[PDB]
Amino acid sequence: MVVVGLDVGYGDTKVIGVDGKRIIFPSRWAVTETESWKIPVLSTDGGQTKFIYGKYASGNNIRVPQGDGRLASKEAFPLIAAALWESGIHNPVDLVIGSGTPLGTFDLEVKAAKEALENKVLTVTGPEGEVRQFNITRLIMRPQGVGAALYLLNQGIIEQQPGYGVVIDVGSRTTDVLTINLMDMEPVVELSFSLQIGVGDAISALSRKIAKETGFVVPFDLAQEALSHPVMFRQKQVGGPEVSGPILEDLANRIIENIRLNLRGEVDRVTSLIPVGGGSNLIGDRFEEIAPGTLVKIKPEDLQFANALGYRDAAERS
Repeated sequence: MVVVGLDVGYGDTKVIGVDGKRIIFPSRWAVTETESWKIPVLSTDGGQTKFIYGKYASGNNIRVPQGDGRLASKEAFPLIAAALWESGIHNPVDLVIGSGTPLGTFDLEVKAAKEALENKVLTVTGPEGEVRQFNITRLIMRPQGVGAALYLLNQGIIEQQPGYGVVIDVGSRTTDVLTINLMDMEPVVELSFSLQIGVGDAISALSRKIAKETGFVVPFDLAQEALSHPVMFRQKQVGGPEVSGPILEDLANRIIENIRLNLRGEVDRVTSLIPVGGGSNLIGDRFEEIAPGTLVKIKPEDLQFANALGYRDAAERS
């Protein structure tokens, strides 16, 4: 009855709610033993266990997903609860959730997700002891990358034709490459794959470089900032584009080389190259060299949300 799009990324969790409102928050949570409920405290078991999530999850013992689209995992469950809480959708609300997961283990993760989530009543307790209840009636799933391609098609940004779309999703830990046949919008399994490299490799490389030069061990979140602009750490300015530039080009070069090897001659069928994910803000333009003239640049208002918008579209059309 209420349809929502949900995308639980390794990095960030995105929600498409009612009337096109969007939510995004960091895929992070931490258990709290406070008796308390700006900083919401939630529980899915009536207070036996409580947690804080998003930008407030702090300290030690922060929990994060093992990867993108791991909706059946223990690490994902508090984030799913938090997503539904943040949506503000309220009543026991009957939901259809449109979501997705990487193609390589699509059938396995879809089966697990349905078992974990479908026909379950989720009861979330929050501030002031308020309870919100959600009846998950149906979970509709599409491969990561297909969500984005379907959204772009619906928006008129790409068009069905002979040839392939290649969606390159640069995340923190992995790069998910989904090749789609534009004749029917179906994935080409032989040309779709997951590279174990992402922005975190650039962040680690910049951290090592800072440490080698200054002795400082910069926190991860600060090093990520230092990719785009110089930062202060222990009363010294470190990083920024002069330093991050060559490391980011190296990341791009490795992805491009691996895509070329995997696509081989089929690159000649590529008519649209579609960089998505957080990493594409940093290096997306570089992917044009795989197939000059085919680059589709997603509006910034949409890069982090493109899959979630497609997932929601697919559930609606159910």
